[PDB]
Amino acid sequence: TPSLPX
Amino acid sequence: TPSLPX
Amino acid sequence: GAMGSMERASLIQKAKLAEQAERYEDMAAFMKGAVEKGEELSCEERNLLSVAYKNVVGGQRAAWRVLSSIEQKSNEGPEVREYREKVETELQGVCDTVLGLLDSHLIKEAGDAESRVFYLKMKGDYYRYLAEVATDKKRIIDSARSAYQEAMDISKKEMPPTNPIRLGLALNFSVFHYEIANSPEEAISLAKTTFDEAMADLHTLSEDSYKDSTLIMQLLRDNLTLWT
Amino acid sequence: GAMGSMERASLIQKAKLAEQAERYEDMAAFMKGAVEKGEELSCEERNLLSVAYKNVVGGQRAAWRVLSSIEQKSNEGPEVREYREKVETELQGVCDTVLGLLDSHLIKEAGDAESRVFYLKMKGDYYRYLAEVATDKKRIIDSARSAYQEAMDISKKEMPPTNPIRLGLALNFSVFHYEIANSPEEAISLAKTTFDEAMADLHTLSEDSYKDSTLIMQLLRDNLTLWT
Ligand SMILES: *N1CCC[C@H]1C(c1ccccc1)c1ccccc1
Ligand SMILES: *N1CCC[C@H]1C(c1ccccc1)c1ccccc1
Ligand SMILES: [Cl-]
Ligand SMILES: [Cl-]
Ligand SMILES: [Mg+2]
Ligand SMILES: [Mg+2]
Ligand code: NA
Ligand code: NA
Ligand code: NA
Ligand code: NA
Ligand code: NA
Ligand code: NA
Ligand code: NA
Ligand code: NA
Repeated sequence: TPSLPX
Repeated sequence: TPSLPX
Repeated sequence: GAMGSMERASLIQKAKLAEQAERYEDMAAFMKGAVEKGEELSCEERNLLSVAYKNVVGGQRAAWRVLSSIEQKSNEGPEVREYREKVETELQGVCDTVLGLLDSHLIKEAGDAESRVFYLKMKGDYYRYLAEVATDKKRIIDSARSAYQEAMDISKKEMPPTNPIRLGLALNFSVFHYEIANSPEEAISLAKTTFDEAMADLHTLSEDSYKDSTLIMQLLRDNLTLWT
Repeated sequence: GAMGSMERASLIQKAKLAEQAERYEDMAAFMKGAVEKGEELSCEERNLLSVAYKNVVGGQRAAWRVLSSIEQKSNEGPEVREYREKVETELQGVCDTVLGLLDSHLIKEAGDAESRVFYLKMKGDYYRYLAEVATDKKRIIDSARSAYQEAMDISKKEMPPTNPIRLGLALNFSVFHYEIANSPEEAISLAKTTFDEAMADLHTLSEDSYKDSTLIMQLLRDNLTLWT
């Protein structure tokens, strides 16, 4: 799952 | 100017 | 270390140049040098630290995933395993480096909720990356959980539900639940409650803060859509 | 070096894994180790060597261009210049490494036209990258020109005008003329004659060779469109 970028 | 990639 | 002779301000300036040049290994080394000057980091400096190491480990994790997938397909010579182990060890080394900076001594000097939550969220993230490759695994997972949980407790006490740091913490803790802890229902509940409580607080925000919060809220919703 | 204990075949295998993982610094170190085993490189191995170092220096050159542009804008403290110099020195080091591999001893052992032209084209490329940052500059430029020229002489004698290596050599020598030697008319003439002579020889090719040659021909045409 995508996490918080930056 | 673009050169030969790879 | 090797940055010990460079001024703090010059390290920060060069970290910003390194980001513009997409030289994230340099950026991380500069920010490591800046942290090791012993002073607390400003908000902007915390973001530089996070951007730098996030990009370094991001490349390592993506490489590790590629090599592990090949290694797994191969099981259905030693080179694939060896090279996967090489990347994994370098990845663990960067995680150990970041966790060492947080423990020496960013976290203990962070008294303001925003900086303390920021660093504890980072601690959870980097234990989570260690957990992704671990096969002490249970202890690593609980270290990530404990760091995220302390950050959650502070953020819910001290920061509005639309605060980007609090939203980003909740997003990543929910990913931890889904991807690491085998708790998809906890991940979904956390992301839903986080989204709904931020929605109800948007009316208090300026146009610029509205944009910052809703951007992260959309990522929460994206994951909920993937999960349901 | 540090790859001295690893089998040649394992180095090649790991170079291919590194490419799949987009770990080009690793890929280059593996291929350096493979070259330093002392055996000649196959066609596929030459391509791996080229892909690896091309991607490493490509990132360095793009970083250098970003920092030099900032440095120039700043001229209309020392950190910008210092960091530009840091990147420039690491870039020159990789160029020196590749040129050292070609001189020790890839070129002198390359007797077949295709391998010899391949390495001489690489020699011209990496002197060209050194020339991009040079301010010995004339000697560096003439080293690039001499390497390209020897490769041109062999390719025109020994290889069909549609051969991808010959086409790629001509494309990059024409870029050298336009960007380094301040000879835009020579660049245009070379690219036009190269394109026209390959066009007339396409009828001899299989479908697969046709695709390889026309891909490079389109890049020649792209540059001619940019230049005219
Ligand atoms: N990535 C870029 C800015 C910092 C970092 C996250 C983040 C770090 C630590 C705790 C919470 C979030 C971030 C912050 C604000 C907006 C987007 C991303
Ligand atoms: N980049 C990928 C394959 C090798 C390299 C060039 C090239 C190298 C040396 C001499 C001439 C060309 C290349 C070769 C064939 C097709 C595309 C690019
Ligand atoms: Cl390895
Ligand atoms: Cl520097
Ligand atoms: Mg259910
Ligand atoms: Mg004219
Ligand atoms: Na100082
Ligand atoms: Na093998
Ligand atoms: Na391991
Ligand atoms: Na508050
Ligand atoms: Na051997
Ligand atoms: Na300065
Ligand atoms: Na220099
Ligand atoms: Na021939």
